[PDB]
Amino acid sequence: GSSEGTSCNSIVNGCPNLDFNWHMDQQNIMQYTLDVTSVSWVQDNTYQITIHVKGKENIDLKYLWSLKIIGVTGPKGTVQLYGYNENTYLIDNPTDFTATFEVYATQDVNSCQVWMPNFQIQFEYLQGSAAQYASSWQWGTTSFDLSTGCNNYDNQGHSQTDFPGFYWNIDCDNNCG
Ligand SMILES: [Mg+2]
Ligand code: NA
Ligand code: NA
Ligand code: NA
Ligand code: NA
Ligand code: NA
Ligand code: NA
Ligand code: NA
Repeated sequence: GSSEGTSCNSIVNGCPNLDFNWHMDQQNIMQYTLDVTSVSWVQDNTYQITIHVKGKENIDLKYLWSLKIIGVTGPKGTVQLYGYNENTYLIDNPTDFTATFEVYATQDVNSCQVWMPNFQIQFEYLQGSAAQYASSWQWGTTSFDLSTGCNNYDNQGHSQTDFPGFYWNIDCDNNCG
């Protein structure tokens, strides 16, 4: 049984034993982590998800120019979180934030579970007026995208993505099976 708005009980990291750090380390990008902390079924194949993203060290908001979720398969392909040009100020810490948005999840794992469609998070530090803080920037690459997924890894257990992929129950039907 399905009811619109139902929360999924069991959000599954689909590849928790991959090394996701290697991909950031190789690019001189500070490590970040991502977890999918909530999933609920809206209707049809649309789910509302909440992510929590944390950076290894704290980076003050003053250093940030823009931050957006990109490559989303969902009602909106781009989710703006911060940006001066975009006049959007929804997060106050680019190294400890949450975001909530909708995805269309359609690629089934099995008869009960469906994959999160993968996406990226685009960070732009030290651009525009934030460039004034270059003298104290200490965290490596300033302009980068971090990607999710379990579908792209090497033969030595390193992901070529930065964050795991996830799956959950179709329609958040928590008693499927
Ligand atoms: Mg997506
Ligand atoms: Na794994
Ligand atoms: Na529906
Ligand atoms: Na729909
Ligand atoms: Na949510
Ligand atoms: Na803000
Ligand atoms: Na099955
Ligand atoms: Na970028």
